[PDB]
Amino acid sequence: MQDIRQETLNECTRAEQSASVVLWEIDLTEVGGERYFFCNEQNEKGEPVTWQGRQYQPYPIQGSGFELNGKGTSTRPTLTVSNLYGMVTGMAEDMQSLVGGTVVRRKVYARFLDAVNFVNGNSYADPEQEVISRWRIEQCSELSAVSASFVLSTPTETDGAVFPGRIMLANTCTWTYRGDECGYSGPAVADEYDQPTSDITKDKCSKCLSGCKFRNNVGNFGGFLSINKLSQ
Amino acid sequence: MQDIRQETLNECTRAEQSASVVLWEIDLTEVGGERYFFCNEQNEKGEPVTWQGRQYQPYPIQGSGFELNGKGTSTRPTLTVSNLYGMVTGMAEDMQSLVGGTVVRRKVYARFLDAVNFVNGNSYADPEQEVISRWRIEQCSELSAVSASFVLSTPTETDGAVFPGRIMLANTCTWTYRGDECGYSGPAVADEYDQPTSDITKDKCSKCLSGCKFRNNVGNFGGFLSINKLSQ
Amino acid sequence: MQDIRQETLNECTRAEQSASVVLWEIDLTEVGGERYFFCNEQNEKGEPVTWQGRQYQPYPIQGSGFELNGKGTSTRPTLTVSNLYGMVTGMAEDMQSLVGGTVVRRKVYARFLDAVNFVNGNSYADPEQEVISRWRIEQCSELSAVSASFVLSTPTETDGAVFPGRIMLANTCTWTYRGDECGYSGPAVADEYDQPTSDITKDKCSKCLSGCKFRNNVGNFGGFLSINKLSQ
Amino acid sequence: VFQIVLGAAAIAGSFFTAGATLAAWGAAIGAGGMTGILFSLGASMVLGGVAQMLAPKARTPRIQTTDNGKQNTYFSSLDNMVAQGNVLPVLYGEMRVGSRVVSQEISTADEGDGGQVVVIGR
Amino acid sequence: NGKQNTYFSSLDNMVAQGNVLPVLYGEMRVGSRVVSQEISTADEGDGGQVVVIGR
Amino acid sequence: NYNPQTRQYSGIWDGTFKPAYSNNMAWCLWDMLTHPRYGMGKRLGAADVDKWALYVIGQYCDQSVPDGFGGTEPRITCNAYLTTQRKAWDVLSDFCSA
Amino acid sequence: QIGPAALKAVYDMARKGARDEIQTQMRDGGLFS
Amino acid sequence: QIGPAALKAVYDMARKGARDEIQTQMRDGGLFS
Amino acid sequence: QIGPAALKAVYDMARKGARDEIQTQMRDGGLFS
Amino acid sequence: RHNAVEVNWIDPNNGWETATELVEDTQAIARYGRNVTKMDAFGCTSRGQ
Amino acid sequence: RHNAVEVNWIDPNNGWETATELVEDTQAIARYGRNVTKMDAFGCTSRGQ
Amino acid sequence: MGKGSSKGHTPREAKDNLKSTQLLSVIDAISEGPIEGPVDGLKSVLLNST
Ligand code: SF4
Ligand code: SF4
Ligand code: SF4
Repeated sequence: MQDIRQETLNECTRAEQSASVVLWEIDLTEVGGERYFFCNEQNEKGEPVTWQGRQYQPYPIQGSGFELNGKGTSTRPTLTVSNLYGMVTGMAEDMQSLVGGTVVRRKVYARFLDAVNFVNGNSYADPEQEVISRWRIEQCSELSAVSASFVLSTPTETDGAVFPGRIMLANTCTWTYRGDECGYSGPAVADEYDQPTSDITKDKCSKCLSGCKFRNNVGNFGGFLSINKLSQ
Repeated sequence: MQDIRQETLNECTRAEQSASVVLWEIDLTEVGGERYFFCNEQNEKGEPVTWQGRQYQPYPIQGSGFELNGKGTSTRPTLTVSNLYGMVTGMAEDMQSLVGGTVVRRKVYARFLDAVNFVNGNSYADPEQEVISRWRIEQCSELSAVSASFVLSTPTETDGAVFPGRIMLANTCTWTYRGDECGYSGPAVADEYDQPTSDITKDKCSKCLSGCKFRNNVGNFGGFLSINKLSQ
Repeated sequence: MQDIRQETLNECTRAEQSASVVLWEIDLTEVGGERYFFCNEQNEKGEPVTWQGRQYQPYPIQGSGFELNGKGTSTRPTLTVSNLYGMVTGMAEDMQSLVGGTVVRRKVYARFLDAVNFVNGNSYADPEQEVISRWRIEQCSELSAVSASFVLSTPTETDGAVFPGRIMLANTCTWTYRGDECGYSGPAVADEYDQPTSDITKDKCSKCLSGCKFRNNVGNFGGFLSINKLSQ
Repeated sequence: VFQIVLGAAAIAGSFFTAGATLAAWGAAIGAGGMTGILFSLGASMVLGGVAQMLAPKARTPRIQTTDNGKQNTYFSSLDNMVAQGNVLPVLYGEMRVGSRVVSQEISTADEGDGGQVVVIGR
Repeated sequence: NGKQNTYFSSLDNMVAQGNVLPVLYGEMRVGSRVVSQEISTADEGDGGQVVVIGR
Repeated sequence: NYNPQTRQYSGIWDGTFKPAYSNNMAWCLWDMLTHPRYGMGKRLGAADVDKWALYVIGQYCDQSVPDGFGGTEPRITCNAYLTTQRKAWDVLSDFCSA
Repeated sequence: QIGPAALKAVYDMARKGARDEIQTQMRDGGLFS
Repeated sequence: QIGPAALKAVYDMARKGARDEIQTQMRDGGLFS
Repeated sequence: QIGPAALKAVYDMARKGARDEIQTQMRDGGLFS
Repeated sequence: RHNAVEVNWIDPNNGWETATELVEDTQAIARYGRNVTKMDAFGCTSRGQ
Repeated sequence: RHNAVEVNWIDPNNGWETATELVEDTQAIARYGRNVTKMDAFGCTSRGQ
Repeated sequence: MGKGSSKGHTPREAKDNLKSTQLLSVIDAISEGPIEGPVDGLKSVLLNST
């Protein structure tokens, strides 16, 4: 079972229950953007819905295809949002179509919402009553002058990955420059075409043996400089 | 052409014909059950339909998907029956969901039915006018509080079979204990765990070499006691 | 862009334009038949539509599925035609179901049609305003007492072809008799059963070594008369 | 009243679905006595070829680059294959066959086969 | 073992029965489809007039 | 009533098989279908396969046709050596396509 | 149109469409289904 | 009936039919989907 | 809704659903269609 | 409508190896292009079969 | 409902080669025919596993 | 030379000067159930290709 509080379980079994609001958060901070908060509805005072002290702005947003199935294909939900006034378009041209971001969905009973939402207040207000799910944006499936649809995926989604991944090559380093395995921390030496440079913003290894020799890092070279003759 | 009597052929070409009754029989004797005879209708006297002297009890039953096609996938008919009053349920919990039983379907013109079925009798009653088809139960596809659907298949259905099937193994006998190729008829010796027993109901072979030696049947051992070292 | 005349491009952008007439031609000359010309409509004088001086006889005909897509499967249009009065039937029994023939489709604005089609004449008549597309008949998909549907395909359609195609065989010639590679031009010698004949209409090669020897063409034999022993 | 029985001109464009006009059937959505959408199997059964509807078109083994260009079949073998977890072959008439080696031992031959007299050196 | 083959080269002398005739498009080092391969006894003397067997 | 060496039938069959070596592919298929040890005899079993259809099929396969070299030859014949384990449908389809 | 009868027709049409699409994808480009 | 919901229902029915046909073709004869 | 026009729409929606299901099965778990 | 077939039988004379026999119908090759296939004759060990 | 299984493990005793272990259930073979499968045990190098 | 069993036994050539003799004992498994047997006899056993 999910680890959710006893109040939500008590509310779930009631015959007459409050409305279940769904609050959405789009997190593009790991892809160079900001965090946006949305809810399909305003409150009774015509204001963005306040949950746990955070304001979720009114915007037409609706998700579907949420399920937990282990057998078969990994579940790919979808999220449809309003593209009137071209707001999502603005995000698509600034965040590489939002691809790689995070989507956080919270299910909250309206009875536990913050007291500021309601005119008469909320006696049973409880900021710890929520059900949280996290997904990732895989593809902006449709973007038009009206709406925008995003495909979501589980963060694991072992789709394009292979195992083992490290490939045995000659004349080319598979390490990441100035990474842990490369283990280089020296000054700027040259660019990716081996041309010497003292510019730190233009310093990149050519990944060839000459590029490694430029840094005196041949010991940590990621290639195997004999296999090209034994493979004949 | 099917080998069917001339009376049925004569009836098939008439402009105004009688109702074509379909009588069903479920045979679970091979799987440890009984034989149940069903018909979708009663007769004009409100009694189970009497065909060839046998009473087929009224019960909502309907088959579909019956066809004779050689090319492509083997035909899998379906049979829907009433699960009101939990009768089929009782069969599912006693016969491993009826899997492996036989379903016999007879098409009979109502004009050839036994005279007991009609108030004024039947002058053209003929017990030899029927078209018979046998199928096998493959899966109880749905069982609910209302109905129950069974998948049928041809008795041959070369689906999970392989050829040749006998496998070459060491340290294991592929024969059937006290079967034809095993050829053992001695007294109780041991169980499948090689522990000696004089109990005939607990006498089973471990299928290893020691189990065969317990019965002095090493000559008829179904394994090949050298192939483990040649396969290296 | 397609190479279409400026008049058609001028007509395409007009708000109120003339009707677009599609004219069809069936060319069975390469498969041993004749050429038929069809239009879905007559003209205002109750006569077959005359385009470029050629009459296109009225007949219910309609094409669908015409598109230009490079990715995926090659496009396969369909052409539905009337089979009332058993006309297409007559072609199916004479031209091997019309298979292998050509279908030519012309799109012409009705304003450019020949002046004979209209009572008041056509001042803008222009026989050079047409859009032409060629396809091949692949299969008469359906033929009934009402209609007939044909599958069309692009003339390239690399479906059943292989590359390279020439196959290395012994005891069999892969060349075409009296073809370019066979290079034989002598008189009648024998038939496909090696029996000698002076009949030119019964002169065929058995494609065996004896058939080649009958014509003293062993130098041009298309087989390889040693490979049968090295493949053991 | 009717049985529609859809063919091929109907599915390839709705040009002849309205040819029969599907009026009384659609108004009656069908019936419990009779079924619509029959979908005649004419062109579907013939896609692979007419000879496919009369014979099952026996298969052939995958082409392996291990052999240079040699062609193998599914019904013969001239090799002494490994005989562990491999099924015992079936032979149906004539044929020159390999085998599944069950035992293979190399030892020293013992002079003398049968009878009484044995001579070692001559 | 770990060798990678392509669809556009071959350095082998493959069997040439029921195996089609390859096509070479520019340069490349190639194998072949052996048509005939026989081992016999070489006959001394190549051309001209004078032949000497033992020296 | 079948003599495999001469490939001739005496008269009406009536059933009642006999253990003689034969190259008839109809009865090779019959053995493949109804053998309890290695075939499909445990499943399926006899009386589920039409033996008369296979009888007529074997009669058809035993007919003599031109050899192509000068003599005559039985129409269709066995001499397969099945070693690999394939699905029963595969073997049945190869038998029914031969 | 009564739903119970129309649903079976829609299901059968869907089966036919799926078979047609599968047979189409076994062509040259396609997806080989 | 209203077009939107009918089209959605037809789409889900078509998906179910396609899945059933795919699982059917993986049987013996079939097409192996 | 007239049947003749609706049948083509149902068939084409079935084709689209079959294509979508096929592309879905080519994913990791799926069925590889 | 195939007009050229490569049948793979097994020869018992040269050696028990796969021999390919090419069957053609040159009349139909002048009408329906040239549709070639490969096929495996299941029990064949005679060129005629 | 499978009753016979051939598990391919790797023996470290004979030699590091693929050994096949046949698991059966003769009671179920008397009820649901005989349904046989093959399966590879991933990390298995012990007959018991 | 029999059905169900056979013996063959082409004799061994006599040795000249003592010496041991390596022996190759193999057992080959072919077909299932009662098979007819060799086509001819000991001429139907090929050791390498002879
Ligand atoms: S080549 Fe040398 S310096 Fe460049 S990334 Fe690899 S290890 Fe680092
Ligand atoms: S091991 Fe011996 S006794 Fe046991 S089943 Fe096999 S043959 Fe019979
Ligand atoms: S065998 Fe000789 S004559 Fe006959 S087609 Fe071939 S090359 Fe021409």
